[PDB]
Amino acid sequence: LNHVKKVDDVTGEKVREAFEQFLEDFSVQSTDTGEVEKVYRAQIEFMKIYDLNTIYIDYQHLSMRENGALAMAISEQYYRFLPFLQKGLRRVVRKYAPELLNERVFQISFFNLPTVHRIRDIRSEKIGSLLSISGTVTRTSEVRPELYKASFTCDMCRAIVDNVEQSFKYTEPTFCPNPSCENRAFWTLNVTRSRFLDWQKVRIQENANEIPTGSMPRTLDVILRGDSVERAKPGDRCKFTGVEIVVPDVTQLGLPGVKKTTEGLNSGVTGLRSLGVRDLTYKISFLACHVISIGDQEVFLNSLSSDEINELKEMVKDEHIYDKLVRSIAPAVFGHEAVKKGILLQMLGGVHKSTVEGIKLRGDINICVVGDPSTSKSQFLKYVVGFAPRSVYTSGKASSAAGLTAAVVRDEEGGDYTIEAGALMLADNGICCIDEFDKMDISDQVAIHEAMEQQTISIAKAGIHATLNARTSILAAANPVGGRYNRKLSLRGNLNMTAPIMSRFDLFFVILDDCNEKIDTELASHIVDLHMKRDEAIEPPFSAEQLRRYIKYARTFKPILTKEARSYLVEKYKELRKDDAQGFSRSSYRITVRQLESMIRLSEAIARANCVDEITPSFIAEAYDLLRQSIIRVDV
Amino acid sequence: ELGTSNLNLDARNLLAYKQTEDLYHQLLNYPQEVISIMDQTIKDCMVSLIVDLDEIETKFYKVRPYNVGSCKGMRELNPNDIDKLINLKGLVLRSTPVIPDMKVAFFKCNVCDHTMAVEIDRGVIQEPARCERIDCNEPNSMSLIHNRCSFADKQVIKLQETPDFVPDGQTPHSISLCVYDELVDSCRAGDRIEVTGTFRSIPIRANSRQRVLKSLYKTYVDVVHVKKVQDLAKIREVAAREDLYSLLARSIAPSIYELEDVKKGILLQLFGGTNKTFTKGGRYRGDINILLCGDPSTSKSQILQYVHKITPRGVYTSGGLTAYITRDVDTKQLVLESGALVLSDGGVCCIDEFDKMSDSTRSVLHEVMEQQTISIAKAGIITTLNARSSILASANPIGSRYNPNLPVTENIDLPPPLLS
DNA sequence: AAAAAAAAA
Ligand SMILES: Nc1ncnc2c1ncn2[C@@H]1O[C@H](COP(=O)(O)OP(=O)(O)O)[C@@H](O)[C@H]1O
Ligand SMILES: Nc1ncnc2c1ncn2[C@@H]1O[C@H](COP(=O)(O)OP(=O)(O)O)[C@@H](O)[C@H]1O
Ligand SMILES: [Zn+2]
Ligand SMILES: [Zn+2]
Repeated sequence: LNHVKKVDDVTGEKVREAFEQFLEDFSVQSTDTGEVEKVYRAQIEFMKIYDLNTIYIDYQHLSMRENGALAMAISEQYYRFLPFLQKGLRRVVRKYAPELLNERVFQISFFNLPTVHRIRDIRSEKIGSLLSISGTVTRTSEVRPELYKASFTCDMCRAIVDNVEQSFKYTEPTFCPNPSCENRAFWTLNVTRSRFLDWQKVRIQENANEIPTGSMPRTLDVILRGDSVERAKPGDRCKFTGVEIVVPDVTQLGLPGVKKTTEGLNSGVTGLRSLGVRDLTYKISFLACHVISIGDQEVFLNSLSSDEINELKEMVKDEHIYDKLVRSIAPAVFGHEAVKKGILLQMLGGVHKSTVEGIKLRGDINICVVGDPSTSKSQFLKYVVGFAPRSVYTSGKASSAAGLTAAVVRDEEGGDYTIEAGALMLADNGICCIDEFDKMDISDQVAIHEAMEQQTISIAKAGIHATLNARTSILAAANPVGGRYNRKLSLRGNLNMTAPIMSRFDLFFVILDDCNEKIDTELASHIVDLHMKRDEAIEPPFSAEQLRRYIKYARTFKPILTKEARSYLVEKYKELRKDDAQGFSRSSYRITVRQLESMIRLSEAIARANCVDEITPSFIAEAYDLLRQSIIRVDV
Repeated sequence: ELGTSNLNLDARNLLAYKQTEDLYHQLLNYPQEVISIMDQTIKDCMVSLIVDLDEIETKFYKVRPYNVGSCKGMRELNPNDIDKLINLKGLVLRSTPVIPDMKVAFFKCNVCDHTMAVEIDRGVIQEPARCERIDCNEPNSMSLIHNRCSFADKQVIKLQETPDFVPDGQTPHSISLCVYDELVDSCRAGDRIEVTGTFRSIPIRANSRQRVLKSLYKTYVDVVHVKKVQDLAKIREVAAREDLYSLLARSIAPSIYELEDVKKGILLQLFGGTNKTFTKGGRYRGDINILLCGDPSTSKSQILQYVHKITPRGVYTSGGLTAYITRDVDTKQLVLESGALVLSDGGVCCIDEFDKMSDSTRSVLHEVMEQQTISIAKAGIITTLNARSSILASANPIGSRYNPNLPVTENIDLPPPLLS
């Protein structure tokens, strides 16, 4: 009736004016060629051309604008001045891009804060203030929709009341603008008229670094909103930027629904209308707005740059790439050229094809390494773990019940019946590096030769059945029985592995140590030089980044086979089948069709290395030489 | 000249004066009023003594009286001692997160968007039934704002009596504690502290739906005091001594006879090597690991205890040692807990009875020495943790004696690679 | 709180 003008919070208006001012005319320069950038204008152009809704603001760029008269004024009372900043942002956007509004929830994320606080340093005096915290995320929740702006219908008169801001409880309106009506009845929520937003709650705790003694870690609850959902996976150490808030107990608050800890003594507050005779308590929770973590060939060509063009063209147009390439793999290790070439060939990989009726053909290379103790066999494993993406290091004997493939776990009288993923499952589309292959157990020893050839794992236990994908490229190491490789015997005599497992592998490398005085002195000298003198000054022909660029460029090629290649391949397979069978009967059986498929895969990989769409019989000859020297070794 | 705000005050010095002992007795009877008037007096005394007036108007002043009376235990607390100062010694069992406490309310007239600040007292808040603006003067337009108020940080500490008060194998008792402001997080689990504070009683709500109260009052203690239970020039003087090696080696074990070489080795591994993480080659191990073997007549556990207590950081365990997801006991939540090996980052991890190591845990060691980084994949949590720890273990031969004729491998019953 | 079925050591 009175229609009294509302109080004008001029401080909010002033901070909003300054905010829109440095949004419109920041005018910072980045480089010499970048005279005037207008970084936020470019950001608004990006939201025009990609239909985005969130904006990112650097705290340092905000820091020097009006010094602490603006930066501190926003940081301290962030909750107080948030709607004013929203109004200013809406004003400038609709001044520069009205069609972008087609009315939408704009979000602002501040980043690059001067300092980060520990969980144990959280205190109540910072409520409503911008802050940054870090910890280990241990649990997330489903992405549930959240009511943000509700629209209501007055049932007895069918009037529309909308834009009702919500709070920690579901709130209905309190009046009906219709003069003849007086909102005696309640309202019906209009679902198709309301606007929802994403909501996810995560839990964090203190790292093992900060926590003293044997005390228990401190836990906190963080709530995400908007585009920052599913951005903090469990187990990852992340840094959160947001505003301190406090949440009461909604149960004591009025709700349509029905209604350490036993000691009480909580800070209860009573005396309100809606509480009646109930006491209200509070708990500290954190609201976040920015999360970061601290722990086709044409598509690749689209990422264009001067170096991208020049370096890749030089690497392609060179004439001795291969000769250099193997020299650039694991510069730390000394010797073992063929092991390096084999690892490079494994890392390139082979083409994967499927038949017309749904039969799958294996397109990966498996390599085993056998040698006497201490001849630098684990160094290759560690290097390939540290270089190849999505790689996992694993021991032959696993302490967990998952072992190598998978396992089923259920709670005692619990309805979980869930599976846990083994190293092979985690290594999907990657390289699995098992060490000490000899002491595997029977279950894994028989699951592996199904996981390798068929690329799948199947299980049926206690009412749950599934077929898991295990598309992996395996690399393994082992030690001969008796410690040292006996040159008199063969691979089967020395190793304790079963015959079917050997056929699974595609290549073998046997490396020995000796007591020669000329070799050990060089080995010791090279170890010492890397240890003290040139700990960073090794000389590889190509850098790691160049290696990764060339590998990712070569992975985008699928070689084919020509007529002469097929004829040479069938001749080679016939020769390899014939000559080995001439030795003895019922004692030599090592060549199957898998060997021919391995030849095809290795030829395809070698063709990929040289970046050629076709295959030359020289590649077939090289692959045959590799597989034959795999049999020369077993003879010697 | 420091700018802090903190006073210490002993009762015995307060007792030594004849007029003050009357104030002593009155402090015993009425703690809160005496403390408040004392703080006001000190607030006046700062200005009375400076005669910058700017740093004073921002800070408050508080006292921390102590040694008022002898320490009393939970086994003798009569109701005659309610609202009186007593001193307690005990061991902290568990802490709680900071509990916000209401001090100032913030209301808003939603119709006219007008705000007012309301003070509270005794927790109970008198809500205003109408907005002060008579221009609108509506009764139901007043709504509370939760996140624009002011709060204080309350924390509850659980305390147990010292074991010396139980002579006949009875069970200890637990007394709740309360702290404010600077006393938050001043104590952790397992800490032995002594506190000074007043006694209190409070009714129990029983049923939260009604206004019925139990005839028994819970007891808790509010405290204002806690206590627990250029040298580099001297280094180089010692560091210039020629035979410092022998003296330093023999200083670790004063009671152990002979065994000089093993003492030198243990001291040197306590000194530790260097660590480097050059990019193109990867990190190299800097830890030193030593194993001890012999018949159980050598006092080899004494050396383990010596090194455990001498070293800055280290965990002494036996033959579980690594991180595992645990179900929290008092609170129904899930917490990730680190093991003994992780807790010894940069120190010496002591292992006793290494032979009876089971079989599942041994592989874990096979993972922690060659890579010094243990990973876990359970309950949807995949991560890697750093250990970078040194191992020093002892083992016993199979049988009453170690026969010299038989080689070492058979007698200890350990895998050849792990020993290697 | 006590009986009974299932996978892994
Ligand atoms: N450049 C190198 N050349 C030869 N040997 C090396 C080199 N770098 C490290 N080594 C040695 O090789 C060993 C690698 O371990 P590994 O070959 O698995 O033997 P083991 O099975 O006994 O661990 C390391 O102990 C290291 O001493
Ligand atoms: N040289 C020694 N000097 C002092 N005490 C010794 C010596 N040798 C043995 N002892 C005593 O004998 C005991 C040997 O026990 P020990 O072999 O350490 O048990 P464990 O089986 O735990 O290793 C010690 O408790 C120690 O008191
Ligand atoms: Zn109506
Ligand atoms: Zn009003």
